[PDB]
Amino acid sequence: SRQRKLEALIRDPRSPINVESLLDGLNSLVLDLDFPALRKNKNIDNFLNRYEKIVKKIRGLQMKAEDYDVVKVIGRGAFGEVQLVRHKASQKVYAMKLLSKFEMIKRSDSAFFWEERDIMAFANSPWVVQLFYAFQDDRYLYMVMEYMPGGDLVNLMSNYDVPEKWAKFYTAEVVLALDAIHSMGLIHRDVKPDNMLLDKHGHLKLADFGTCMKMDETGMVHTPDYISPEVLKFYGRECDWWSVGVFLYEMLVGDTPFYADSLVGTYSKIMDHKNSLCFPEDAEISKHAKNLICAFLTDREVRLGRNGVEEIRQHPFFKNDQWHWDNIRETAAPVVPELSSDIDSSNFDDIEDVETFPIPKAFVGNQLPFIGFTYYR
Amino acid sequence: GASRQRKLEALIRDPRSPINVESLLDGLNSLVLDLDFPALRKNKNIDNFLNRYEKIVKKIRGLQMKAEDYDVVKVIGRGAFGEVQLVRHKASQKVYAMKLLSKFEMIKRSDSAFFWEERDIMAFANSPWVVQLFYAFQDDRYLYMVMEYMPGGDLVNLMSNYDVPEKWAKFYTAEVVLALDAIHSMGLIHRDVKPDNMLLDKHGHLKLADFGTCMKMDETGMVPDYISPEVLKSFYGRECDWWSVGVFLYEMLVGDTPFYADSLVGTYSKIMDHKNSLCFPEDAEISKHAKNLICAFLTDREVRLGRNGVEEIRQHPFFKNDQWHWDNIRETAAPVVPELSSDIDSSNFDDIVETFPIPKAFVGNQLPFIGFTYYR
Ligand SMILES: COc1cccc(CNC(=O)c2ccc3c(c2)OCc2cnccc2-3)c1
Ligand SMILES: COc1cccc(CNC(=O)c2ccc3c(c2)OCc2cnccc2-3)c1
Ligand SMILES: [Cl-]
Repeated sequence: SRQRKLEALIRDPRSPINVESLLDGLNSLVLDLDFPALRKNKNIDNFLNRYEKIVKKIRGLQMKAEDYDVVKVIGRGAFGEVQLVRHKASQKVYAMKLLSKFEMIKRSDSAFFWEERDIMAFANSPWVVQLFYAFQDDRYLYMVMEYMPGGDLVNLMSNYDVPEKWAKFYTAEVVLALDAIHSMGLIHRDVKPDNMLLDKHGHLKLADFGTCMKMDETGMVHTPDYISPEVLKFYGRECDWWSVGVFLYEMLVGDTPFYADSLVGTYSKIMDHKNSLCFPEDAEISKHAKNLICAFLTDREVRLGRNGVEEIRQHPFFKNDQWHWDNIRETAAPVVPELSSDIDSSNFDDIEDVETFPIPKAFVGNQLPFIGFTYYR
Repeated sequence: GASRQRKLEALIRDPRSPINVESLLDGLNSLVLDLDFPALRKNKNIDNFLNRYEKIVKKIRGLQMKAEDYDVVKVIGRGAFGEVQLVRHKASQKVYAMKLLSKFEMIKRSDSAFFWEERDIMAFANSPWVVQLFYAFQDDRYLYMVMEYMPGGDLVNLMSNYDVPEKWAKFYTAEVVLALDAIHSMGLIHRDVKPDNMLLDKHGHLKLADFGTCMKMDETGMVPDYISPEVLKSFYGRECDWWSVGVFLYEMLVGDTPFYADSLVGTYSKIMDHKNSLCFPEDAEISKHAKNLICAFLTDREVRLGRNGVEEIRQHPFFKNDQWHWDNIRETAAPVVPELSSDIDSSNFDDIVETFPIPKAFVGNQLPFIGFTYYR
């Protein structure tokens, strides 16, 4: 039936015409028309009068920023911040990412959040931070995610001298996490320890999917210290595997392989990786660890990971007496976080602390790029 | 928390709700229609939104009810903003009457709100006295209302083919009285009761149609040939519909309207002067009870029959008969039962476009029609 086919489209949570997206369309239409200049048009003024009471009722019922208490700012980004929040009714703690609609439109970057929201909402993977809710108001997009109290791998590296047994565990967990992202047809493009978070048990999850891109049928897609040579000079999955080599080097050596005083010096060192990569003589690194770093830090054509993840899995570096690839996330992590409460943000450094869209004379549609963002798990 | 999500889901499930799924799909369709113009697509916000919703909106347009699902058999009615066609649904092969309303003419002639009560009365009355609406759909040019076809025609047609005896006039007046009481009970005043809007079903029984003038009454009960004097001298009560019933009973029995004149102004002058202009011709075959009932309706609003409710009308001596009771009249044999040769026989009906300009900026011509779609 045509009515059955149409009702199936609205029930689908991945559908652009689900009830949440249809409510976004109505909310956005009201937001973009409720201006004194536009209200001079009888069509616009009468429509706003008809939908005024129901839209105000809907606004009070739907999820909003006022349903959460902001505890602390635990992160900052180009377009907003990440807050540690507590839901006022349920008393449950989450991490909430905010994205400024004004900054996203002004800096012509207003489409990256679709894949970010979808990866977190629909991955169903223990390696990806879960999104519970996605909602919005006139100024921001909000993403309510699981809070990772263990902090990131930048914080871990600065508080510990990482032994090779630990480095082996974290690299293996990054490998499985990137294999999960790659299996969903995506390339991360920003693999760095700042985006590798640890949960309450010390296990890894990836976060910040703002650079993720869906790869085409060929498996292709059209940060200075972690950027690969091919992006500096049309990239595939092995672009993410470069960053894993840089990460394993930073963990074992204590410094980045292509560190330099200037940004141009660092770029020059990455282009010259065939001669600029060298392990310090004091370095306490095994032959297998140097071999694995070197297999990742090569030109894209011969790089480890180009032919999937099976070649990475069988590398001799990963041989150990604690875990297997099928059970690594259910074994004891090297560092188990010592938390004093559900809002303990001691594994996060303190963050140091406004503009709106101009009132329009004619219809501009600033809310239109955000229709369909709302999602409730 | 979950109470908020329950309250919100109840609002969308409600078929009377302005935010039901049909209304939410109208909002998306209208937004796409009002933005898909080359001039507006210069704006990146508009162009990118239309690119995102292009495939899904085309899919929705093919699945949703459209004029192409019906075969037009004949035009059986005409009106200010459109026409009523006798149509056949292509898939089910079922016959309906479909009223069309031009969005362009309704906007141009600043009359774009009357259809809300009309659609609601027909969709939700659940009364044998009101024409039933099955579907309400719309495209870029028209609003459509798919209703049950009344093959018996209207009472204008009945009056021109028959010399109506008083026993028949009693039956049709009693059915109009019950039909009006049903509308009054729903909190509405018709304001245009006339035999053109009184239709007969396949069995010869009455149903009212054309609810374009209906208005919801306040807590106080307040809001040419058939209009009351108080309506002409312009707040109206339900007794302005009872005036129309007196005019109808007079036309049925006498053969002419009580305030007929060659011109519209002549008719208006006669209605204002009803105290002296109303007179029964000496050759009119009418009883004393029939004249008394017509006179009780054709008075000033203050003393008019039906002002204090329908009970006073029901107990009038004119309605005394040995054929029906008020509780069963619609289940007794009608005076004239239609003889139809097929499901598209329209023998009881006499035989019977400017578009919006392409805009340079957002005008929102589809906005007044959001929420019209309804599927029974
Ligand atoms: C482009 O505009 C922005 C705006 C705001 C932040 C970012 C980058 N930062 C992030 O995206 C980010 C950072 C930390 C977390 C996170 C995401 O989600 C999971 C999570 C759980 N527990 C603790 C922390 C996190 C980018
Ligand atoms: C103000 O713009 C318009 C536009 C079009 C028509 C009218 C007046 N006409 C009507 O509203 C109307 C309503 C229902 C029926 C009808 C006419 O005649 C035939 C018929 C047969 N079977 C069932 C129902 C009907 C007014
Ligand atoms: Cl009786």
